[PDB]
This record gives sequence, C-alpha cells and structure tokens, in this order.
Amino acid sequence: RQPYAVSRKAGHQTSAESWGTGRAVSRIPRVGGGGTHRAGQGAFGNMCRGGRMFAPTRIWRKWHRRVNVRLRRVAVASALAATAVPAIVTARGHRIESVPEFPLVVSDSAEGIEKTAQAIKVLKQLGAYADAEKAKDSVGIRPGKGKMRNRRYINRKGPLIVYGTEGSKIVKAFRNLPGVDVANVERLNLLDLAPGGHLGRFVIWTESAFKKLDEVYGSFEASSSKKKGFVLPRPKMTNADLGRLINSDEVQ
Amino acid sequence: MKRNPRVTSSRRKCRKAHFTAPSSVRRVLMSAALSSELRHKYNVRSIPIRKDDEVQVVRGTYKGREGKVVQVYRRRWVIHVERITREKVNGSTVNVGIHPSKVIVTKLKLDKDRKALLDRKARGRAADKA
RNA sequence: CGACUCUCGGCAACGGAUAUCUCGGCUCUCGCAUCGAUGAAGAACGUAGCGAAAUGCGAUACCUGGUGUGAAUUGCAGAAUCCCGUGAACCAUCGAGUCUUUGAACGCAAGUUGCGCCCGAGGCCAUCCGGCCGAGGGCACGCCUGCCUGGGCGUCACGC
RNA sequence: CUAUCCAGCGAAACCACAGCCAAGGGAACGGGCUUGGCGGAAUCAGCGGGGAAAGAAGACCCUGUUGAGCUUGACUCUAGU
RNA sequence: UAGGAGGGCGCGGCGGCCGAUGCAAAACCCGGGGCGCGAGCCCGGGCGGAGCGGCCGUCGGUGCAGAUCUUGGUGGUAGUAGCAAAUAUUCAAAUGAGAACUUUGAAGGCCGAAGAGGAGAAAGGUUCCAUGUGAACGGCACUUGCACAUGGGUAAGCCGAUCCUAAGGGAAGGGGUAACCCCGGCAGAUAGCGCGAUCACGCGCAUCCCCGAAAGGGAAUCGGGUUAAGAUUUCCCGAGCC
RNA sequence: UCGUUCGUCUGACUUGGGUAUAGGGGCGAAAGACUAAUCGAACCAUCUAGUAGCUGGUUCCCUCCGAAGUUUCCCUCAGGA
RNA sequence: UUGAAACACGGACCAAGGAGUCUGACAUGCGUGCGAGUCGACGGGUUCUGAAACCUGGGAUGCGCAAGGAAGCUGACGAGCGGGAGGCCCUCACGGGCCGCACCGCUGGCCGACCCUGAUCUUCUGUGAAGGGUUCGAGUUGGAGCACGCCUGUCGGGACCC
RNA sequence: GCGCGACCCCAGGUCAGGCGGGACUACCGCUGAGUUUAAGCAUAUAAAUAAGCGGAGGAGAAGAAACUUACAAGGAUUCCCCUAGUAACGGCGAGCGAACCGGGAGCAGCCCAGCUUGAGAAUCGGGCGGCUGUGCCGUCCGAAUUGUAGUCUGGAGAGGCGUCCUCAGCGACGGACCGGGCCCAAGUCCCCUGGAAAGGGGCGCCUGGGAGGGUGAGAGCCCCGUCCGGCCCGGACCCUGUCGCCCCACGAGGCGCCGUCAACGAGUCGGGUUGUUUGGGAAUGCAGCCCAAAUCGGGCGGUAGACUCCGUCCAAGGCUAAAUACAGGCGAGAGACCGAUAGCGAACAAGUACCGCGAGGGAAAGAUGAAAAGGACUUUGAAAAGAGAGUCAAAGAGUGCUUGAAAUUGCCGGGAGGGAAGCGGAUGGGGGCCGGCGAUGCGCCCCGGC
Ligand SMILES: [Mg+2]
Ligand SMILES: [Mg+2]
Ligand SMILES: [Mg+2]
Ligand SMILES: [Mg+2]
Ligand SMILES: [Mg+2]
Ligand SMILES: [Mg+2]
Ligand SMILES: [Mg+2]
Ligand SMILES: [Mg+2]
Ligand SMILES: [Mg+2]
Ligand SMILES: [Mg+2]
Ligand SMILES: [Mg+2]
Ligand SMILES: [Mg+2]
Ligand SMILES: [Mg+2]
Ligand SMILES: [Mg+2]
Ligand SMILES: [Mg+2]
Ligand SMILES: [Mg+2]
Ligand SMILES: [Mg+2]
Ligand SMILES: [Mg+2]
Ligand SMILES: [Mg+2]
Ligand SMILES: [Mg+2]
Ligand SMILES: [Mg+2]
Ligand SMILES: [Mg+2]
Ligand SMILES: [Mg+2]
Ligand SMILES: [Mg+2]
Ligand SMILES: [Mg+2]
Ligand SMILES: [Mg+2]
Ligand SMILES: [Mg+2]
Ligand SMILES: [Mg+2]
Ligand SMILES: [Mg+2]
Ligand SMILES: [Mg+2]
Ligand SMILES: [Mg+2]
Ligand SMILES: [Mg+2]
Ligand SMILES: [Mg+2]
Ligand SMILES: [Mg+2]
Ligand SMILES: [Mg+2]
Ligand SMILES: [Mg+2]
Ligand SMILES: [Mg+2]
Ligand SMILES: [Mg+2]
Ligand SMILES: [Mg+2]
Ligand SMILES: [Mg+2]
Ligand SMILES: [Mg+2]
Ligand SMILES: [Mg+2]
Ligand SMILES: [Mg+2]
Ligand SMILES: [Mg+2]
Ligand SMILES: [Mg+2]
Ligand SMILES: [Mg+2]
Ligand SMILES: [Mg+2]
Ligand SMILES: [Mg+2]
Ligand SMILES: [Mg+2]
Ligand SMILES: [Mg+2]
Ligand SMILES: [Mg+2]
Ligand SMILES: [Mg+2]
Ligand SMILES: [Mg+2]
Ligand SMILES: [Mg+2]
Ligand SMILES: [Mg+2]
Ligand SMILES: [Mg+2]
Ligand SMILES: [Mg+2]
Ligand SMILES: [Mg+2]
Ligand SMILES: [Mg+2]
Ligand SMILES: [Mg+2]
Ligand SMILES: [Mg+2]
Ligand SMILES: [Mg+2]
Ligand SMILES: [Mg+2]
Ligand SMILES: [Mg+2]
Ligand SMILES: [Mg+2]
Ligand SMILES: [Mg+2]
Ligand SMILES: [Mg+2]
Ligand SMILES: [Mg+2]
Repeated sequence: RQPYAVSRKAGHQTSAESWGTGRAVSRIPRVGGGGTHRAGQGAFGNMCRGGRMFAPTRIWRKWHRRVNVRLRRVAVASALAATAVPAIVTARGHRIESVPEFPLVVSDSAEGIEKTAQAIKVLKQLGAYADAEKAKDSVGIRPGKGKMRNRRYINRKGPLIVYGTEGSKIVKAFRNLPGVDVANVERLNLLDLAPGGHLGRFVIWTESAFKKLDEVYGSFEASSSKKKGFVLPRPKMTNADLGRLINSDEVQ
Repeated sequence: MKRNPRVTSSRRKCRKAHFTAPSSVRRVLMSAALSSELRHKYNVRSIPIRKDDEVQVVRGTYKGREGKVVQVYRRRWVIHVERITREKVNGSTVNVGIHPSKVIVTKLKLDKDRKALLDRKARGRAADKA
C-alpha cells in the first residue's frame, strides 16, 4: 500500500471563534469579519460544511503488517500443494478440460522461445490456451471509482508459467499475454500462487523448475531444504478419506 | 509493458500533457494514415497532415468524400477540407470539423522537407522490417 | 350541485440533490541546488488593429535575436512571398539584446513625480579660446588593501 | 396625518401538531386524557382574557475542588529602595 | 430500559469468481406485482442515454429524525404590518405604445436670506457634458436619471503646492541592546564648511542635518469675452507685474 | 433619533487642522469614565481542536440473557475507585 | 428524570454533510505458525509489471528458559495423601479391584531473605556432615512460551461530536 | 627662520573590491511563555517547546578523544536497531529518561603557533608590460623583522650515520554520468443496428509493444505513444581506460642504528558562589561575579574528602567528504486517497471579488451538443417574448443549457368534511391493478402412417 491521509492543516486554516451563548444560534465556532457570505458560517467541526473530518486519517496507520517467516513458508507450501489437484484448480475457475495431466509439466525446450506467437503455439500443445483465451476475452473496464484512479482495466487470471533456469527468454515472451504470468521457481510468490485468497492458481511448470522444487523445499527432514529453519508442515491426519475411516473393518 | 521510468502512465497527467500541448506537439498529434497505394509507395504508415493535402474521409457521417485540406485548425483539434460543408439555419455554409485520425491522406503535398521526413520514417520502419 | 380546507392521482413549475465524470487537490517516494549592490523578492504604472481580468512583456513593451521544428494564427478583420525555403507560427528552446518608477535602494525627502550639487558627448553666439541650451552619466553608509593631501613636542633625531 | 377601502409594491419575528369549554386525574394550574357541555361553510375591522405568547442557554439563589476586578493581617515570590 | 453477546441487511473500495450493457446501463419517479417477522431485496412500467451489478475473501472517512447541529433551498406567516414629519398642488399643450411622476406655458405656494441660494477645505473618483437604452436599479411609476452603453472634458512665470519654520518627528558620530530596536545634546577633527577670490589664496567657522501647515509667514494679475462640460485671474482681446 | 420644553452663551467658552501618550498601557474637574457601535483590562493572529467531575446529540434489523440507586474509601456528595 | 402528553427543554419543512476513530504500552478471550524455543523487525543479495516477493544473519537482539535479596551475594539435592475423567482385570451380570491425566483441597522437601546450626576440611575466615523455622518470596518439586491477527477493556494522545 | 623618520589619527565622489535584503521544508545561535496534566495548587509538567530576534548551505551542525571502560579491554564524526520506558530523576506524586556495550549504514584524516635562513625575506600584494590566460613571467612601489615563507603537531619530531628503497609532465583517442531531438509492428477488409462503430457477426494480423491517452459508444491493429533499441547534437568533464614522447636523485621521504636534545595553545583550566539546564544525583553543561594555575606536570575513572597504588588521556587554535534531514524551490513517478457542501480557502479572471482605520478576515462559482449545426423567415408585440418554421439522433439538450429528487405551488379528475388532522385492528363501499389471475391434460385403446 501507499499511505493516504488528509492534509494535517485541513479545516484549521480559518481563524474562527465561537459566538457563545446569547445569539439565538448554536455555540459552534463561527467565522469573523464581514463582507462575504463566509461571515457567520461555522468552521472547525466535522459536522460543518468546511471543517475537518472526525479523527482525520494519519500517515502512521498500520499499512504494512508482518507475518512470521515460517508462516509465509507454510502458506506458500500449502499454495503449491493445492495446485496439484485438478478439482481445486477447476473449482478456482480455470478452464481445464483438455489439459493432458496434472500437475502439468513441459520440457525445458520451452525455455528457449522468444516471441508470443511462439508462446501461443506452445500453449496450444498444452490444454491451457482455452484459459489464456478466457483471460483475454474477459478484459473490461473496472467498474466504480476504480476506472479513474489509474486502474481502468481488469481481467481474469491465466496459467502461471514457472521456470527454473535464470536468464532465459520466456519471461519476456509470456509477458504480453493478459492473465498469463511468469515466475521463477526460486522465488515463488503467494500473490501468484493463490490470487484472491483462493486456492489453486493453474500453474504450468517447466521441467527445469519441476526438477528443482524438491531441492528448494526439501522433505520431512531437518536441513533438507534450501530454506533454513523449515520442514514441510505435517497435517493433522495422514489420510483424510473419511470413506475408508468410517467404512474400514476396524471402525465398522 | 511500460519500463521507462520517466514516462507517465496516469490518466490525469496524460490528459494534461495532451490537451495542453503547444503547436509543435499538436503537429505530431495531428497525423493521419496514408492510403493503401500511398503506403506502398512511401513505406510509412502515418504522417502529420499539412495545409495542401488531399484527404478522403473514412469514418464521419462524411465517408468516402474527398477534398483538399483547406484549414488545419489546431485549437479545436479539427480540420476543414474543401467542400465538406454544412448549411446553417440562416443559409450560410460552414465547414464541419473532421478529426485527423478519421481521414486518410489520398494525395500528399511533397514539400522538400516532407520528402526528407518520409525518408527518415521509411528507413526507420525498414530497419525493423530487416 | 358550487366556494373554502384536507387529500389522492396525472402533467407543469420551484430546486439543484442523486448518478456518470474531472487539464484539480491530498499523500507517499525520488533527482538537482539555482536569489541579491552586475540591483533581488515584493509593489506601481504602462503594453495588443478591435482587452477589462487572468497570462506574458518593459517606451525594442502578449515582444526583439539565435537555434530547432517545418506551414500556420485564429473571436474578427488585415499585410501576407510566409512555400522544393535564410522559412509561417499566441510553436519549442536558449546563449545575443532591451529591461520605465520603485524597492536592501543608495543625493536629501516623500499624502512631494518636491528640492539639490558634479561631469558631460553636441550646438549657438564670442562679454576673451568664455558663457548658455544640453543627450547621457554621476553624488549613500560602514568597511578592506593601496595612494594622495593633512593634524598632534605622542617618540624622536637633526637644526636655526 | 394615519388607521379603513383601492392601484403599485410587500417584509419579519414566530411556528412539534394545532387551536371552544366545565370537573377530575396527572410532573400537585390541559388544546389533546377521562366524564359531561355542546358543535354548521366561508369571510371583514378590531381588541387585548388565554396560548404558564416572543425576545435572552436567569442577572436573583445554589453547585463548580471554573475564572475575573479589587483589598488585606491569606500563602509564595519579584521590580524598586 | 441501562447494558452484553450472536446471526443478518445495507454503503464505498481492493484481491479473485460469475456475468448484465445503445434491442438501453447508472440514477430517479409510480394508485404496479411480489419475497422476507425485519434491516431490506426481486421484478414491471416511465424518464433517462453510459456504464453496472451478484458471490467469497478483505478493508473503511459506512447506515440519521433530533445536537437553540453546518450549508442550501422552500413554506405558513402574507398580499398581511405597512409605504403618514419637512404646508401644495392645478390646468392646457407636446413627445410617447402607455403620462400624477418627462418637457413647455399659465397659475398657486414653500425656502425667506445663520436659505431648501452662490462658492470652497476635507472626503469621494469621473458621479461633470452630449447622444442613445432590452434587462437590472431608481423600496409606486417613467419617455426618466447620480442607473446602463459609446464618446467628451481638467490648459497657469502671476491661484496653489513647491520655500520657511511652531508643537513635534527621523537621524550621521557616541552610548545602550543578544538582536529587532532604543536614546539627540552627549560635543565629536560634527554631518556643510562658507566668503571674497583662480591667473590663488587669504578670512571667518558661534548654538551647525533633514522633515513638518493646500487655515500660520509668503515674488508677482486685473477687466471684458468664451465651451454641451474648462477658467473670475489658466483659454481669447486689452492692460500690467515679479 | 424625532417634537415641544429646557442648561450655558466673553467665558475653566465652542471648534477645524498638525502633533504627543497604545494595553496591565494611555488619558481621566473621578462616572471605572473614554481608548473606532468592543473597556472592572480593546482589537487581531498564534499556542488552540486550551480544559470541563457540566448541558445537548451520539446514525440498521432480528435473536437471547438482562440489573442498579447499596457497602467501604477519597477537600468526598452533579464525580470516581 | 423516582415521575413527561406536560403549563419541562429542542423540534416549521426538505435535501446533502454530521459524531467511539487512528496510534504506543498492557491485559484477558479466540485463531494461526512453530514450540524450550520463537521472533528476520535494523541491514545485505536478489527482484525485467513491482516501494511487492524470495533468500541471508543470532554463537546468545527482545521476550522465555530461575528465583530470592536493599546490596555484597547465593541460586531450586529430584513428592506423598483424599476425591476424581477415562482405560484394564474378575463375576452371568448386579458389584468389586488396579492404573489413575486435568482440577480442587491437604501435608512436606529443595533454593533465596531473616533467624538458627556446626562433624569435618582450608589459603583462619572460608567450607558445611547433621539438624532446623507459628516468619518471608511475584520461587521449585508442571518447562510453555515466542510472533502475527481480531474483539472488548485500560491509560496517554484533540481521543465520541459541539 | 629649517628640511626629517616613525606612531597615532584625519578627510578623499582617490585605484580595485567585499557587506546589508528575500523564501521556510529541513540546519545553526540567542531568547522564551502559558492554556493543559497534576482530578485543587505553589516545585514539577506542558517545555530546555509555540511565539520573538538573528545565520548558512544544498545539506547544515559534529568530528580525530584532556573518550569510555575495569574488559582478554575498545579507539574520530554522524544516523538506524537494541540497550530502555531501563540506571536515574520527581511535592520519589503526576510523571520523566539518557548513556557505555553490541548489531548495522559509512568510513578519512589532516595543519598550524613555538627553539631552529641570518653568508641572504628565501614570502605576499598592487600598478604597469608580455604571454601560454581561473594563471605564469619582467620591472616599479608597498606590506612585513611587533616575523611573511620553510621544517614540525606528540602517532611525534630535530640531529648524526647507513647498504639501501620512493619521487616529473604533457599530448591523443575513448569509456562513464547529464540534457535534447529524430525514428521505429499490426485491418480502419465484408454484413447489421446506429447520428456516429470504437458495438455484434465473419475473415486476418502484431505482440521484447494488451502502460496510457486521443478519436462521434466496450478501439491491441485509425492517431500519439508503449517494447526493443538505433541515429545525430551539445555540455560538464579532472573519475578511470589504453596507447606516444618525454625518464624519474644527490633535495625530500621511508626503513634501520643511536643516544643528546625533545619547546605542545593563560584571566585559560581549576576552585567558590549565583541563575538556568539536565537523567546527571556533596552539583551534567553553560553563564555572570570573585578567587586564580601548573611543567617529576594537567583532566577523567558517575558519592563529597586526605593519602598509596593503578587505568586513561593531553585541553584552552583550525579545517574535513560518506552514512543523515527535507510540509520550501525547480523536475519527476505512483496511490486499496476526495469526486464539486468532498479534496487545499482556491479544479473557474482565488488569496479573487468583498469587509475592516489597521493588524488582518475572506467566499460563491465546474459539465449544452459529436459538431454551434446558437433557433433563417412569416405572424402578433412598443419591446421582452409568444405561435408556427428551421437545426440536430434529441431540443420537451435552447447560451448558469448532462440526469433533474424532496420540501413548496398551479391546473386537470376524484374523495370527504357540526370547535383539529394524522395513526393502529376489523371488514364494507368505491377506484387502480394483476392472466404463472385460473385447467383443458393423463392413461388405455382402433387405424394411418412415422
Ligand atoms: Mg428563537
Ligand atoms: Mg475540507
Ligand atoms: Mg393594494
Ligand atoms: Mg379546560
Ligand atoms: Mg397547551
Ligand atoms: Mg365556524
Ligand atoms: Mg380576525
Ligand atoms: Mg392590540
Ligand atoms: Mg393574551
Ligand atoms: Mg413569556
Ligand atoms: Mg419557546
Ligand atoms: Mg441555564
Ligand atoms: Mg466537591
Ligand atoms: Mg481573588
Ligand atoms: Mg504574608
Ligand atoms: Mg462518520
Ligand atoms: Mg474512502
Ligand atoms: Mg435529519
Ligand atoms: Mg394594508
Ligand atoms: Mg410610518
Ligand atoms: Mg454670518
Ligand atoms: Mg450649497
Ligand atoms: Mg421602482
Ligand atoms: Mg447630470
Ligand atoms: Mg518643509
Ligand atoms: Mg503654507
Ligand atoms: Mg497660508
Ligand atoms: Mg432632542
Ligand atoms: Mg481652538
Ligand atoms: Mg481642537
Ligand atoms: Mg466605544
Ligand atoms: Mg472536541
Ligand atoms: Mg474550543
Ligand atoms: Mg465507576
Ligand atoms: Mg424533578
Ligand atoms: Mg401542567
Ligand atoms: Mg419554560
Ligand atoms: Mg435545559
Ligand atoms: Mg423552538
Ligand atoms: Mg446522509
Ligand atoms: Mg534467542
Ligand atoms: Mg493425586
Ligand atoms: Mg494441588
Ligand atoms: Mg480512547
Ligand atoms: Mg490542575
Ligand atoms: Mg480537572
Ligand atoms: Mg485552576
Ligand atoms: Mg524535560
Ligand atoms: Mg520558533
Ligand atoms: Mg560542516
Ligand atoms: Mg524490555
Ligand atoms: Mg467493427
Ligand atoms: Mg482508450
Ligand atoms: Mg502505430
Ligand atoms: Mg507507432
Ligand atoms: Mg534559557
Ligand atoms: Mg550548576
Ligand atoms: Mg546551583
Ligand atoms: Mg568545524
Ligand atoms: Mg469546495
Ligand atoms: Mg429525448
Ligand atoms: Mg442529452
Ligand atoms: Mg451525454
Ligand atoms: Mg435539466
Ligand atoms: Mg413534489
Ligand atoms: Mg379539487
Ligand atoms: Mg383509520
Ligand atoms: Mg380494504
């Protein structure tokens, strides 16, 4: 965020002083002198046309909040773990009905392309060009006071291509696609991996990235990871299939 | 998408920089696209319109009407071309404004400096075609 | 039935809310350091073919010169060679220019366009080869370094 | 000369909603409640009983752990001398 | 009731999702039909002519009947109170679409000269004069005007200011002050030097700067003409004066 | 402010202009009078959104639970723990 | 307000504006991450839409893990009872037995203040086998906390508005 | 009846120069309140602030220990973090409150006066002249012996010695940062609605360019741009990169040996007392007054004092980038910000009209339409205007004109009224209104084809 707040000196650039009791009018500070309509008009109030607002906002609100670094890591791991599910990627809204397999992976020869014609050619082989098309045809002008504050156009979200090999060129090829994002795998970003707070951004991995996920995140082992002080969260149930629980021999 | 961190991307400032343009900026804002055969001839897409150009409107209620430019009137963001007129209630004839991006330059007033201009624009386009 | 009073419904008023806007504000962040005795900020008066204000500018007065761009300005009227170019423009930009009265403001003042002194391009006649009208330019205060003219038995020497 | 009527013109204070009363009850003196009296459109000019009428967040009185002017034998200081 | 907690309705954004939209969006109106115990919501009709919703998460300048609340508007009041001092107006005519209000003439009265007359100082600033005028203003009215528009107008050797000083003010040197500022007789090679003289030099230097009066002091002007508006003496003719 | 009626009117008289004194200061034939409709301490801006145990207001629905004016202490009784 | 329709105050009418917010410290309740640790908050590297994101350091930064004393200083030598959730055994079962978390109550030990006490050993004023205490601690014999978020409350801030 | 030199001091419209004022964000110095809190209030707090008076720069101030520490010690200045709401301080009440250590940002040290040319002012300035012009040179005058220059600054240093080791400039082409300009992908292809296609439908294309704006409605492709960079011009440059010619010394420095020297800042420190200030407490700073120094010496070690020992530094002279700040100035960029009673007081000829003698106070006021295409003309009218007419998609969008609410008013139609009206619960009578307001289908069964 950027801090917003009304100017400190608002409403107080008038030297008004109340009329006090005995003038058949309210006791609120009133503007002195004469010759204008301004004389006699209340000031300094929140209630008055031309005064402050109640508790004027100040720049020292809490614009940024902190979250435990391990809790960011937990959240991003559970953002990844939800994408590997076709059902939640679908429920999150993406059009995945011709995509061949989840979690989807392409060869590393994808890394070498340059143009967005090539990028669309690539997404044809995968099943995600339907999703890019959704993103591109959904584009519209943002309703409300947003359409005048430098946020004219909104859209939907498309496939987030994740690479691993730094310095390559698809980062500049997938850029012009609306909705379609590109993220390196070292620094996966939660704003990408789960927009809106909802689970399951439809992610398209290249082989180079996918084969170094485990070298980044590690396992249920101390110091497995590239990230110090973190082991993958373990759930509160190993297998949450209430079917087999409530229907297995032991329980029944 | 925008990368130069000295160019504005704000609605307020872009509208300001547009509507408060001097004459030398409104010249370049007052450009029209050359017609098909003329684009093939000069290998450029658009050019700032002149005094003595022959244009052919394409999108107003005056489509397909051709005429020489008679008045490029930078203050109302309009142009007036020959005979593209309407009649007032009292019967006089007055030109109606056609916005320069809604015409095509059918004939081009090849002044020497327009010739040099088309040379530089065409070589610029061809150094990226090649 | 009719008038009046209350009222309901349709239209018309009164009025400027609501909705859509926005060359504006506010906030945050960033880059540079650039006023003045070589006359500044501020103030005043002028200045356009038709302007009062705002915006410019200073008797060269909505500008001059350069350079860049490359054909306009424009509410109207008018000169326009201003057109394959020493070249339009309420154009951009900045080096060449001008910059009235004021103002720290500086000759003395100031409800004063008040009152002085000095120099002087030019010209007239000759009371001489001098005087008069001059265009312009000067005259503040405290100070620094140097120079000129001086004062005091302050300390002296050398002398009448 | 007004006031009255007429042509021209044309405000403001005030206004919860309004405006007939007797007795009772009630925040112990009702236009509204209860019980009775009665009660007939619309208007004109007054008048001064009522509206505990308007004007003014009572000045009298008290509370304030609010002030201010002034005094002194209040408390603490200070110019001066 | 005070008070507490839970679930919801509504407003404006942000991250996502679902869409509506010139075959008509938003907003607003209705004696329209419903849904909900309720906040509210859904649909129809109309005007309106460009943008808008619903859901999950999340946030905030979020819900009005009061505050002698702020601002704006509008009522009754009310065509009502009222337009009343300064004696006074009337008749023909004329212009004009229209006359109590303009203009002319006859009349009748008032100011009655310490005036409701003729000039100025201050202060105002073009109100002065002409031509015209749709509005507004002239608390009625208007052909009218001190209103509106376009033009015009203010002439000095003699009238003034300018010059001098009064009460009194500012100040250079000096003294004070943290500095702005404050003190002027404190006496300092005093601010100024002056006068004859240059074909140069001599003499004196007192009590020593500036400001301060359009009523105090004061170089000098009178008469007759004249313009729509200037002048008595500013212009013109004559006659003077410093 | 207006009307009739009144005080004084050669005087410590009436008055124009210039000038002097500017706020806890001025000026007062003395009334706390006057110092620009403001004076028992002017006006203006700032500290300043001063403080208030005191008065007034404190904006949407349903659901459910739902009291106290009592003890003790406080310059404490219009308040608070 | 004990009592309002009041002869108690405000209110002519409409439209819009209009009043518990934001910040620092703390506290309880709840959620989430990790858990004797937890915080990455000041910095650095990276970041091709980014004031975002991601990585890094801490081997001692804060809080916590140890308290008592005013200070010199000393600093936890290892818990039993009553009742109890629930599990297990016996019985055909009724009924009984055993293990018994949390929690409540009870009685003690250990560390420190203060007092008391003195075998031994030593650098002669130190140690402290033994034994203590109608006293005291915000202790111990239970590791439970760190971080962020939210509501209520408190306090300072203009601080619900006038 | 003299000529003089110096000292002090004059007047100079003398030659050449430097100073005053302005803006307020931030910075430096002096001055300096009170409302408030303390539930009163009087110290305290508000506050070492607001106001007042001055001074600068682009940052300023500070800055190389007369420092902290008690350690195994560290090593200039500044800012961030923690230290720490802690030690302290305080009617020990309300309250107030830093520092060393450590972690980071950034890091840089220097130069004078003194004893030290005396065979010799070796220094500086001004005038004049010459050139290679921010200077350098020749000459004259002058300042200066009451000391300019040179060496030295405590880490040292001066000397003597030593094999030894270290020293100069100028070109050239660039690179880097700064400003400015020029250019740079792709449909305006066919059909419909429409005033307009930027909308729908079809067929295509660009994309390192789907930021944004313009254009007659939701425009990637009509225009400007945006991505990639390219080309030219001009500045400052004094940072460094590579090439060439010129070769660095008896002078300076370093390193080592020596032992003899070894100078260090005065009404200054320090002390008393007084006022203020502080967290600073038998006194933290600062200031006045009085006292008034030292050279086997001086200041500190957070309790006043004497002594013994210890650790530590050397004041009273000066300069110094970076790290930091920034409601002002010029140039920029974004925003979970306001959308005309909001946001600055001001989106507009806003500090404007207007008010006050004056200090000062200080508003209201945005939008026709795509294009003015702004209503020709006829008729009534004194004219304003009306009724037709015309413009446009629309005027009923008609120059304060997007939409156009409510209170309030007029006409039209209806309803009712014996000193209130309004409201709640019943239905009754009037209206206005609802066809998802209310149905016509299900099985068996016979064809006749599907
Ligand atoms: Mg009243
Ligand atoms: Mg405001
Ligand atoms: Mg009448
Ligand atoms: Mg009665
Ligand atoms: Mg009554
Ligand atoms: Mg009656
Ligand atoms: Mg009556
Ligand atoms: Mg009466
Ligand atoms: Mg009465
Ligand atoms: Mg009364
Ligand atoms: Mg009343
Ligand atoms: Mg009262
Ligand atoms: Mg009391
Ligand atoms: Mg008293
Ligand atoms: Mg006493
Ligand atoms: Mg609010
Ligand atoms: Mg908001
Ligand atoms: Mg209301
Ligand atoms: Mg009347
Ligand atoms: Mg009267
Ligand atoms: Mg007389
Ligand atoms: Mg007269
Ligand atoms: Mg009238
Ligand atoms: Mg006249
Ligand atoms: Mg004079
Ligand atoms: Mg005079
Ligand atoms: Mg006189
Ligand atoms: Mg009288
Ligand atoms: Mg007199
Ligand atoms: Mg007098
Ligand atoms: Mg008075
Ligand atoms: Mg308040
Ligand atoms: Mg107040
Ligand atoms: Mg209480
Ligand atoms: Mg009572
Ligand atoms: Mg009563
Ligand atoms: Mg009363
Ligand atoms: Mg009351
Ligand atoms: Mg009232
Ligand atoms: Mg509202
Ligand atoms: Mg730790
Ligand atoms: Mg137990
Ligand atoms: Mg227990
Ligand atoms: Mg609070
Ligand atoms: Mg108090
Ligand atoms: Mg109090
Ligand atoms: Mg008090
Ligand atoms: Mg303090
Ligand atoms: Mg200040
Ligand atoms: Mg400095
Ligand atoms: Mg702590
Ligand atoms: Mg199309
Ligand atoms: Mg666009
Ligand atoms: Mg293009
Ligand atoms: Mg282009
Ligand atoms: Mg002080
Ligand atoms: Mg002291
Ligand atoms: Mg003391
Ligand atoms: Mg310094
Ligand atoms: Mg406003
Ligand atoms: Mg229409
Ligand atoms: Mg319209
Ligand atoms: Mg429109
Ligand atoms: Mg309208
Ligand atoms: Mg209405
Ligand atoms: Mg009727
Ligand atoms: Mg009823
Ligand atoms: Mg019914």
